[PDB]
Amino acid sequence: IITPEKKELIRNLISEYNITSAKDLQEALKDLLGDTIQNMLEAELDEHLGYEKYESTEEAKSNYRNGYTSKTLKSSVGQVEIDIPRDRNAEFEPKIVPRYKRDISEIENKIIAMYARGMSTREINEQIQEIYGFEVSAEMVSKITDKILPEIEEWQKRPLGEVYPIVFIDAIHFSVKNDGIVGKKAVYIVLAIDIEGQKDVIGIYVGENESSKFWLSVLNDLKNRGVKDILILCADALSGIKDAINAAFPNTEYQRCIVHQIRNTLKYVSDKDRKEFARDLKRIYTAPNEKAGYDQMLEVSEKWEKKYPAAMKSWKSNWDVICPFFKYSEELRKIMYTTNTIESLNSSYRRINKSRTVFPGDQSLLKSIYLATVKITSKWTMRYKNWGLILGQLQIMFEGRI
Amino acid sequence: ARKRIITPEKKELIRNLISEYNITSAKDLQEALKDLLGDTIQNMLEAELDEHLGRDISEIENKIIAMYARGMSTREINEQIQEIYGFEVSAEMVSKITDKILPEIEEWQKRPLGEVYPIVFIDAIHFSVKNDGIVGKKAVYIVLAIDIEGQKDVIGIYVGENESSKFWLSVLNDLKNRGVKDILILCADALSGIKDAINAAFPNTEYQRCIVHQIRNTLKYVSDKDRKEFARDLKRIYTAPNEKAGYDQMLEVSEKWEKKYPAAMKSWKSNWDVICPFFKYSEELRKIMYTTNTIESLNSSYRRINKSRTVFPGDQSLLKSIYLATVKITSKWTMRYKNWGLILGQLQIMFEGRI
DNA sequence: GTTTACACAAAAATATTTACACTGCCGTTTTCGAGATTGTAAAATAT
DNA sequence: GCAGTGTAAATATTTTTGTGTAAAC
DNA sequence: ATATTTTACAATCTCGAAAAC
Repeated sequence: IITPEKKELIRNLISEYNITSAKDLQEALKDLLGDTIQNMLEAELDEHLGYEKYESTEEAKSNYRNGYTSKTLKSSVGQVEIDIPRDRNAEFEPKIVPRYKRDISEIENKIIAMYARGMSTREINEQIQEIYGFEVSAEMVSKITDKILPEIEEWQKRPLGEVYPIVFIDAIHFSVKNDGIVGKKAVYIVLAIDIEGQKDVIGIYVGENESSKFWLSVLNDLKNRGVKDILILCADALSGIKDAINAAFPNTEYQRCIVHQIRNTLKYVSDKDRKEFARDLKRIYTAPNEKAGYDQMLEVSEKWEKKYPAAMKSWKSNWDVICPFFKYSEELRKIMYTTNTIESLNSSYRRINKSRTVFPGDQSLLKSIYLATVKITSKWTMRYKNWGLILGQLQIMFEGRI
Repeated sequence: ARKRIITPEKKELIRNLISEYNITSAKDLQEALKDLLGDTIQNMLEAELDEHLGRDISEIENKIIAMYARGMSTREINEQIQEIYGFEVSAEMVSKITDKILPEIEEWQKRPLGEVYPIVFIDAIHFSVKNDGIVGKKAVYIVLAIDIEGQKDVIGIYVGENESSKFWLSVLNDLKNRGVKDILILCADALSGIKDAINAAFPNTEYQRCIVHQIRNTLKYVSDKDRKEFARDLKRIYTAPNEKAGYDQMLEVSEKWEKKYPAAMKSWKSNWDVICPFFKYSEELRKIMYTTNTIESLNSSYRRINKSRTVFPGDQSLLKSIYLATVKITSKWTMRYKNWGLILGQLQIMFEGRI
């Protein structure tokens, strides 16, 4: 309190609105808000209709002002009862409060943020009832979160770059209702690295289970958003990726995603033999050449086949596709296989969808994944390290490309 | 007060502020009220802790308690309260607001209990807290029983720093002082002095090792890929019709899984003789026994309330937090069980005079 | 007279239930990425 | 088995609107 | 001439989540 005018106003308020004790101050703030809204509405009515309170009109008019209504509003202070009459001919639109609005839009964004951070619709209802006094149903949360569908439709069709050096495709499965039955559907997330060294999600796609055409529709969409050339594409073995990648971007060299390979093989090992097993596995892909990597593969397979025999079978079966990973440099392959690039997104999505399991509709799952995606990408404004050297090696490998 | 007609001398106080703050929308007035009243509310609340020598309370303090109930840190509560009022929340402030509910928790921990409870579970969770300026590890034990009416109200909470038989006996005697005479079933993980105090207080009470902790502690050793089959085998372990068939299924799964996880089934084979056999009760009770997701729900909530990495010093703050977290849920899962009549009939047939 | 104020049906526009068609077997410590507060001296300011 | 879920459809709950008359001027 | 503030300058400390025991 440094303003003398506002301090005199505060004194007039405390001596005028009968401030008594702690139980009375909240009711006094509520009635203060109500009376301020009443004064503003009376001013707006006298300015719009023009006729003052019992003022001798100069001309003979046929219109009048009469009515009685009670609008039980609610705001940040809590539910507030108020009442302001209307005009006779039912022609008066209050601008401070709309003709049917009863809430405060300053908290709608916070409701959206609460839904995005992981809280459920009923949990948001409980919290709002606890801290804000008034009740907001779960269907109100659903309407609030539906009110941002055009924002998602606009986000998924934004202008992209020209050439992306590395782009990963990651599949994550969830439970959704379709055609009246709950099933397990996979939503795919495309995460690319920009030539500036930045990292950001390109797009999200749900449905059209394991179709070669669907992948092309994704790739063509990438083209329609303005993509011309992809150098590296890391993706787990799926139905129509490898087929469609040659149909859309034949110059794109394709490699099987290594971040899923290292994670999927540790599913067979125990919770205690994970530090050592990873260490040896780390030497499998940090080998200088492909023959050294194959030899380390044989060594670790023979070492851990006694306890976990089915762990290295996937490596031995797919090593032919794992081969094109030893072409890239160490500083670039490290960026390729690092856990924070892909596993962080999956862990965050699982951490936000731990409560929500059975999404009623693909729209709800898309909305949830989009909100989680924005909440994570809001923190990826950092550049990569040693990006100049990586870009030099990339231009050396792919001449005339970047 | 049939109408909202007030003294018309407030129009000056309304108009001066509405013309100074340039209030063209409700947002302007809403952001102005907090700026004008935050310091006032802060300077008024800083005197409530001094008004006492050191009956509900104000609504703002109830809101702060509700915020502290969800498991929010002081910074989260500070942001949440600046979004409305605009002032900051200190450690002494939240400490006083939590201390103001000391009579309620002290009367709840001294609340008169029932007489005979058919089934009682006890779950222990350990945390690290600062006390008297030293960091230590204290264990809080929660006793949750189901009454003969079929309800599942929480019985009590007790914190200590010792797995000693003396403390356990003192807890049981405290429960006796609360007016309990007979407990029929006691579900508890293997601890140091459990069986000693159980035989000292209720020797006729049949005591069995809690199976929900056994399946959780045994599945911790298996891998993330060989967990579905291992779970299926354990399901065949505890869904067996008789106790000997269950013993045979346990031997089978042990001999099958000793090649990959030798130390996983060792606890089962080691403790099957002394506490494992729960197979006297019927399946209508055995299902509720091995599916009691309420204990794990409470434990998961307690883990979710651990946003404060180390709890605020002194045992009183952790006790307050655990009490409010337990009450906020138990006030809404006080509903009846299903097919409880059959279980009660089986219990009265098994325990004729209710021992 | 002039103008408002007000109880009541009737209509319009939201907020809350209801139903649904299913899902769900989980730690402790280390490290990390920032955020907040302030150490710390010293550079500018002044009682 | 008990506890959750996000939203389509369906109620339930206000607000607001037609007044025909009583009050404030 | 010294005492006071605030301010660069980070510097340290602290603190809320993913990662790894």
